[PDB]
Amino acid sequence: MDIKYDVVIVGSGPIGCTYARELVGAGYKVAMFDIGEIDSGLKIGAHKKNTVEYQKNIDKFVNVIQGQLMSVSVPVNTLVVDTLSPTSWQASTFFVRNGSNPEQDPLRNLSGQAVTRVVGGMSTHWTCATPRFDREQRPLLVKDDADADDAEWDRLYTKAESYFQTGTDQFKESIRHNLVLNKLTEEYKGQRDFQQIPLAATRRSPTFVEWSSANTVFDLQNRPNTDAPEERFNLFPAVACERVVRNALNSEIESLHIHDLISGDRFEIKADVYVLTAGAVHNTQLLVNSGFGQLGRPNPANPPELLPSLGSYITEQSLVFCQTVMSTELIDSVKSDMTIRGTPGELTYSVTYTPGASTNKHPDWWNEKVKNHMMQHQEDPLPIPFEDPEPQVTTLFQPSHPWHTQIHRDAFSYGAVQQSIDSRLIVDWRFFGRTEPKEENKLWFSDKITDAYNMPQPTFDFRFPAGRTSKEAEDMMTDMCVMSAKIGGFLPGSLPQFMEPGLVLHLGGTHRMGFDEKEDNCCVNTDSRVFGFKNLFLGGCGNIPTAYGANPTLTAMSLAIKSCEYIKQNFTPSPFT
Amino acid sequence: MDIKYDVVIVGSGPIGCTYARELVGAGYKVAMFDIGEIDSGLKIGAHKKNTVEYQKNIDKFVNVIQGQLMSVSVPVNTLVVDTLSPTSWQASTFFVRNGSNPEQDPLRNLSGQAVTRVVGGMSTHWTCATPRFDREQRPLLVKDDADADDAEWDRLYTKAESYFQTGTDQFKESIRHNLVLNKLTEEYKGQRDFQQIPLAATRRSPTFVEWSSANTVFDLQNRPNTDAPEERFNLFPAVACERVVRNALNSEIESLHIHDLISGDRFEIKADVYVLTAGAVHNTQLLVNSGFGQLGRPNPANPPELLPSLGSYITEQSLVFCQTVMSTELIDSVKSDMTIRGTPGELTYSVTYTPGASTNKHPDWWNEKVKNHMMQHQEDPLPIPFEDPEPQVTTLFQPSHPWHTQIHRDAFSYGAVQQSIDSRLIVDWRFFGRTEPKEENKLWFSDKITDAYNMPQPTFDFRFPAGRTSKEAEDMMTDMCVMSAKIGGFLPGSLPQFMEPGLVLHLGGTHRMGFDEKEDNCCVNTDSRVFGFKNLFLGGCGNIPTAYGANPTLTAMSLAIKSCEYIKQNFTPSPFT
Amino acid sequence: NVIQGQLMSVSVPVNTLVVDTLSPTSWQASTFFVRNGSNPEQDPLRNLSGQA
Amino acid sequence: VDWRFFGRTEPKEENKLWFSDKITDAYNMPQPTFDFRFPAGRTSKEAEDMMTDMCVMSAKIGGFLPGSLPQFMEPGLVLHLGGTHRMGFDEKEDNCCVNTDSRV
Ligand SMILES: *Cc1cc2c(cc1C)nc1c(=O)[nH]c(=O)nc-1n2C[C@H](O)[C@H](O)[C@H](O)COP(=O)(O)OP(=O)(O)OC[C@H]1O[C@@H](n2cnc3c(N)ncnc32)[C@H](O)[C@@H]1O
Ligand SMILES: *Cc1cc2c(cc1C)nc1c(=O)[nH]c(=O)nc-1n2C[C@H](O)[C@H](O)[C@H](O)COP(=O)(O)OP(=O)(O)OC[C@H]1O[C@@H](n2cnc3c(N)ncnc32)[C@H](O)[C@@H]1O
Repeated sequence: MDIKYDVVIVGSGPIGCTYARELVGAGYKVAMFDIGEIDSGLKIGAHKKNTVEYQKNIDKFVNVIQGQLMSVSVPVNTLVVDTLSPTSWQASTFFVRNGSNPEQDPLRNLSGQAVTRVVGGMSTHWTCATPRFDREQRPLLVKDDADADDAEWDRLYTKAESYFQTGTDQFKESIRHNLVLNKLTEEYKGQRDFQQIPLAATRRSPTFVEWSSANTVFDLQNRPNTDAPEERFNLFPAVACERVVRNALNSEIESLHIHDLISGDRFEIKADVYVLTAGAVHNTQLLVNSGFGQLGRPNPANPPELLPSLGSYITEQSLVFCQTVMSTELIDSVKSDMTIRGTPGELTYSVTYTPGASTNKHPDWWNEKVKNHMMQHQEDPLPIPFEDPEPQVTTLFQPSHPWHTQIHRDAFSYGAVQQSIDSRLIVDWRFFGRTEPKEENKLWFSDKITDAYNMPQPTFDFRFPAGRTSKEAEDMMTDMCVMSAKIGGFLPGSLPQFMEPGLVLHLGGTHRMGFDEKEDNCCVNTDSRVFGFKNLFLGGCGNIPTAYGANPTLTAMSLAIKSCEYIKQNFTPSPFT
Repeated sequence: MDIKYDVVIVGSGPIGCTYARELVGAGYKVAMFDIGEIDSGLKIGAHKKNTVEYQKNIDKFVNVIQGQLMSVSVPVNTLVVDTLSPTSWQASTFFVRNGSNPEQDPLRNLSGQAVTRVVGGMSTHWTCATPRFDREQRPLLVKDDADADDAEWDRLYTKAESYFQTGTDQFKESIRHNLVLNKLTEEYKGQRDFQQIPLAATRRSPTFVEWSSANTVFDLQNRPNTDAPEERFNLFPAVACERVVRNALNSEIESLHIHDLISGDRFEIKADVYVLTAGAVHNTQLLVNSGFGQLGRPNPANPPELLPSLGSYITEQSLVFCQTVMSTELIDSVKSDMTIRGTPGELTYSVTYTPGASTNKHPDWWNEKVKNHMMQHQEDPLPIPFEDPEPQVTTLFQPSHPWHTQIHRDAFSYGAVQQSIDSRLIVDWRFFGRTEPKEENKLWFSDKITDAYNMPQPTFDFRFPAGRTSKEAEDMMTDMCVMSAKIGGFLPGSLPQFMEPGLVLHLGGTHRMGFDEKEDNCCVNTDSRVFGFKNLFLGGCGNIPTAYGANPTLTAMSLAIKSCEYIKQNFTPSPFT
Repeated sequence: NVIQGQLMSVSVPVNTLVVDTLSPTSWQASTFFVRNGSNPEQDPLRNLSGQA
Repeated sequence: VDWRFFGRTEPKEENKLWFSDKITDAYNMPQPTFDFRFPAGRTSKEAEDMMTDMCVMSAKIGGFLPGSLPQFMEPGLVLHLGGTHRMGFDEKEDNCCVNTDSRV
């Protein structure tokens, strides 16, 4: 292991991989460190649901997700257990137990917020939804020129869509998808538009979708190698990056202090450029542990020397959720073009349609699928083929409905009573609200309590702001109740509800971007460079300073691409030696 | 891809890897197929709990286990959901839904039986307990010579323990471990012996234990390689092995038919030797798909041509479980040697002991750990150090207590109310009973219903036998209640209970061993060779024909070692040319 | 049910259960205040919670 | 079959029923408050021995019904509260409130 690199990247999630793809491919000698380890098969950092076993039983994948989410801040537990035996040891107080954080006010938390420490970060389990932000959700890249701003965003998004292999066509011939899409299109004719959720994925077969991940962006293989003989890249897993060392003038980073978790050794690693892509919480922790912002409980009478906005203006989306069970009317519509003769299971049972007839309400391919299912499976009471893919429907955020929507299926933990309902009938509804950035909403770090890696313990001070955020969040729940009813009634056990704050994991604004440090209350400029520092960049959702409803990864990636362009103009790659 | 080898092995679990280690090492050209894929990191087939992240947060590992256990047979669901909206499509019958098996009687099932399809099989997540069977639980290898039989078992188990890196010392300096060990030792003085559970694991540091797996046994890297330039081995993941082809005389296997799940291609693989190590359920399924035993619901009027005992005499252990919260008496005993002056948090707080003093209850190393925890963490009300390892205690099966015992901790999902209890206080209790082999207890395969891989669907017909099995099961429950009370009272929410049948996953006897096919109602001989067939061997817990309570893997491995000795004496490795 | 309808708990400590899935528009407490006949004198770990 | 085993609790001065001077109940009376723990020593040992005895004795009749596994009940759910105004021969010597005629 060398002492000296051109570029060091902290974190191997999709944003770290965006920096790696750009900088490795432009000839820089790059090292990337991740506190977590390789565990996605031979494709390093790839999507864990791309195994044949998970494509066959998607519902088991929820356990993979839960297995790699570690709660950020867990308040001291105050549950009374008063049925212990009189011989068991019993507390006299609610003391600090089981990794809980005594700094945490349980009523001002993001209890759902969690982090993932594996190579490839959260992109080894994510849902892969990559919509663009419209103007109202999107940070400015060009001031006082809307057309140049639009064109810069379109350029960046288009490259990012390339890196993720985003597409809107992978579910085009699913009967359920089209059944839902067409009904909502009709119901909202001239009011709202519906389309497929943009998904980072490529269909390989009618029963296999290769979901994208960090690996799609950059394969994380050491270079040079055979396919890439001129490139230079080393990945170091199980390495905790602990701090960047500031020079006395606060104008440059001099090294990156690391702790090898296998060997136990500590090093100082030196590079021309330091990139932090450790996620929205862990970028902030690393910065704070390096003397940026303020350690300990916020004190507005003792302002921090550096980046006073760091860890303020934090945003997290409101999320509402329910599931539905498809209406009788919709289910009967699936077989509207069929002529049915006889009795199921008998010899003279016949299901037929006339292909191409003008009276047919469905296309030939749909009718063929339905006829074959009904004919080959006469014991089954539903017209939807067993292997029909799930719906993947959205109407994107607009000013008259300012929430993102997903009307679809992902991995779900059904209760035994719910497993009673045929899976083909079930549709998930998830509406995501935007949250106004407010100075009082903070992520801070204890000066006494430490986490499992002996770093200052993250603590939230968060409430959904009064005013627009709150009114919109409740209007959003109503909208889901109204819209979902057009498809079917709620599934018992999955009734309309707000999710635990932060369970969405779309945390933003912890190290937010803007044009001017003071005027825009921010930490990085539009090249993602830390103000004042020549050689320190941050990537990820923590850069996004706006109120957004849509899934933010694609936007973070777009910013990271722009960041790499600055880097490419301002730093010279070492010569191949 | 070659289609010709000396030895082909179906399954990459620890039993498949026992054959690979032996036969690759003896110079055979070996191929191994697994229907599952590589996903344990760069160490192929290794234990998934070996990451730093799981060493720090062990309770999250329960999710990893659940994500790779697929239920074998789920009966048709009859739960009534009668609060759907009137508009939702609603069933008139409890029709076949959601992969359920209409052949399965819900009251004669092993509902908790599940399989894992991943490289390394279940040894990627297992608890690593590897006790030997005493005579009463163990199949005979030598008839009418108890001493020779003991000597042969000792030789085999010794080699098996070396392969797994079994030890009884990895937890010797845990305070919690010794606290429990010494108390049970005292309480049962003269009546029962206690020791550490024998574990397949190597301690690397005070906070890291490297758990063994299939990888420990055999590293599963393609050979030849730098480290083994004269060996020959190829692993082929995502390949469903479907049938072995019998010759007309039923004396030899002629090929293995396989299905590549990625490409969709089918091949006939040729070998001199065919080894089936697909697990107790799937070995049986592959054999039945190949014309052994009987397909469909058992029909005694229509005897199977081959291996009529295949799928009969199946055994599964009864399992009782509770948790306890350590007694005040035991907790106070942890600090019995301490002198405490003043009160915690203050300046004059002192905790001291006298090293080597003859009136001390505890060794110096224990007193020093207690002393330092209490002095450095004066806010904490317990004398047990935060990183103190868990107990790993057993009293092994004996005639006067015919069940295996584990008094320990492994992966567990605590309810929010239980998370209220400090984890240092909690001990898990699991006692495993032996189940008599009975002809009527059967694993059979449907001739109409198929599973997720289009293979005949497994169906159980099982009840715990009346008589000794049942009486001993209830006596075991009582023994757990009596013995756990000596350590502490039950933890609310983990009260003494039988676990769902088969959730233990120690299924045996599906393709059982004996001396004589007819007289011993069995499928393989003591070399694990299928009767009548020169070149077909079965490995795994399915071979074990006895009633056993101890964890069976180490025993199955020992049988596979003996099987390899036969193969090495009867088959010649091809010339490495 | 007859029994439960005429058993009134003697001393119920202040409730500290966290409900954090209220809608943002709903009135939300800042503290665990004295609510619903709870007794702030009561140490929840030194109670007879079942006494009625 | 239901199994209920009831243990005896040593009377200890520190175990108290008292009444708030500020909080009031539904009848506007001083709010009762407990300060109670099962005493260490004999009470606690017997309680746990009692649990074990129920596990051993019940097994002779049948195994446990799932959902009604052996458990201690919430303290006081039993409603056999005693000693709040206790009898004895001598007020000071026997730490008591009424005599053997139940007279205060
Ligand atoms: C979990 C989740 C997330 C998710 C989702 C569904 C689930 C269940 N669905 C999404 C969706 O459909 N659309 C979308 O845009 N995002 C979705 N997500 C969130 C998404 O996965 C994240 O936004 C994205 O992965 C963030 O990428 P980024 O690269 O910034 O961060 P990361 O993936 O968390 O990776 C961070 C890496 O850093 C390592 N780390 C952390 N601390 C350190 C230190 N100190 N030293 C070295 N490395 C560190 C972590 O191990 C991690 O690998
Ligand atoms: C899950 C589990 C298991 C377990 C345990 C705790 C848990 C939660 N604790 C144990 C303990 O402490 N002590 C012990 O002895 N065992 C414990 N176990 C059970 C143990 O893991 C199993 O007994 C053991 O792994 C069995 O090994 P074996 O090699 O015989 O079988 P396997 O691990 O199931 O691997 C089978 C492989 O075969 C592949 N397969 C299945 N079907 C096919 C087909 N048709 N074609 C090709 N390959 C096939 C599977 O994918 C699997 O990988």
